[PDB]
Amino acid sequence: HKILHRLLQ
Amino acid sequence: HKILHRLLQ
Amino acid sequence: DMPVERILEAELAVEDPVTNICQAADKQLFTLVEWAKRIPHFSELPLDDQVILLRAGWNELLIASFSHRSIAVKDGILLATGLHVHRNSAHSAGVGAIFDRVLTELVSKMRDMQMDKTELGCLRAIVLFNPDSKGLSNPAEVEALREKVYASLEAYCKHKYPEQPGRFAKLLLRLPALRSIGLKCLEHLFFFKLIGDTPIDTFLMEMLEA
Amino acid sequence: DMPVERILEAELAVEDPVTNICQAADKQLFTLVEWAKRIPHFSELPLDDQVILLRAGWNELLIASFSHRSIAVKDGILLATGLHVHRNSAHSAGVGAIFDRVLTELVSKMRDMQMDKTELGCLRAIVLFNPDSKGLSNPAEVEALREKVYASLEAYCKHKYPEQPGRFAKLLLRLPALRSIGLKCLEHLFFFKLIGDTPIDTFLMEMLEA
Ligand SMILES: Cc1cc2c(cc1-n1nnc3cc(C(=O)O)ccc31)C(C)(C)CCC2(C)C
Ligand SMILES: Cc1cc2c(cc1-n1nnc3cc(C(=O)O)ccc31)C(C)(C)CCC2(C)C
Ligand SMILES: [Ca+2]
Ligand SMILES: [Ca+2]
Repeated sequence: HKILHRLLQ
Repeated sequence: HKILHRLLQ
Repeated sequence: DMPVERILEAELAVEDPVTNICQAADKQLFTLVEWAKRIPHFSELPLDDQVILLRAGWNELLIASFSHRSIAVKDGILLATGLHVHRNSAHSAGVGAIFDRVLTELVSKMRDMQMDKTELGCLRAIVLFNPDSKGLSNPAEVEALREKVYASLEAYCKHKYPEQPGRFAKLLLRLPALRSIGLKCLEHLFFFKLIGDTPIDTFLMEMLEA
Repeated sequence: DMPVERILEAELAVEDPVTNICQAADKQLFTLVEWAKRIPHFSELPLDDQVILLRAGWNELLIASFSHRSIAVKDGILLATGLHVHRNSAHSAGVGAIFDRVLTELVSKMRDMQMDKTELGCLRAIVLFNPDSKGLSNPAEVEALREKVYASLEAYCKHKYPEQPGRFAKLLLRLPALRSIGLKCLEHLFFFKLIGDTPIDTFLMEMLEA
């Protein structure tokens, strides 16, 4: 979920 | 489909 | 024409735990054919198409029925044979995950909105009249019958539950969950059949044939 | 509040063949996050829940988009990368059956009813706000947002297409097919990942992690 978290910030 | 056909008649 | 009265009539007219569950499903497959014959215009479709619709839809149709039957059961389902299956027993048999999905996505949601038997019958007739079923001789006639059902369901909801304008859409939006749970149920059943350690009666077994 | 205008705005703001398809899906996963942030109130959910909804829904969300993008393609789909995939090429790659399901159950049906971009956006927001997604911190708030979307969609359909009273229900009744096709798509992808013969880029690969 690393990329997803970064993009949601 | 043998039982199904018989029951639909 | 598609009167909700006749659809409710069809519902009323038909009213190892995994071994118990399979026995109940086989019993209810016979009753499912009788139910389908009582849904307006089903019997007028070509015999080939009636076969296709029931083979495509039987698992979703039976899951919808036993889920609604179980609204007054705590953490479990009521089988057509009269027995309960509690979620602990389902877990103890190796099918806990899909059982919990039935309780959470279907039974509890049917209970919370107090889905009634006319609505259940209409949802099942929508499932029955599935125009995407492969091999249908006239998909357009099946879609037309589906449209008559949900037109009648919407008028019924708006009249009986005028304070809930979203109730019609809320009913239809249980169908994706029903589809997903039904597919997972079929995968389990094909696996039980493969392993050979679970008695499967003749009509359920026929539904699992090619 | 859930204005269809802002939902259409989100759609507009973001506007081996299997290797091509996976590349297009990975590209569109980045765009999907941007779309979701533009759906009213999504960004206000807890970060954990936003993650759950996008991980649960990404495949159905992307399938809905490329299917609608493909309405003017004959027997094929238009990829986000600009390439077509024709059904013969899909068949030639070993994925003919599920590809045909996309064409028959989604693209052709979107084309036949001329589904418009506001309706597509609302259907996708309904899929996004999936209150059955496991692990949500507040399922009721997600269901409430789903209800606001389909309330707005229904008013939009009734105003723009008054001659089609069944159009709202017809839209929602594509969601079971979308769910089934999405599940089958995921099974193929997990198999491609297992075999190791298909390049899978970083964001698509992350979506396939536990
Ligand atoms: C046939 C069947 C199997 C399963 C389940 C349910 C069924 N089915 N299918 N049709 C049924 C019909 C009834 C009934 O009417 O009582 C009960 C169970 C039924 C659940 C989801 C409860 C657990 C998972 C397994 C695969 C054991
Ligand atoms: C990722 C993906 C896989 C497949 C398919 C589709 C996709 N996906 N998933 N998201 C996508 C997004 C796009 C796109 O926006 O162009 C294209 C294909 C996409 C189909 C159903 C077309 C064929 C079957 C396989 C498994 C190859
Ligand atoms: Ca499978
Ligand atoms: Ca599977």
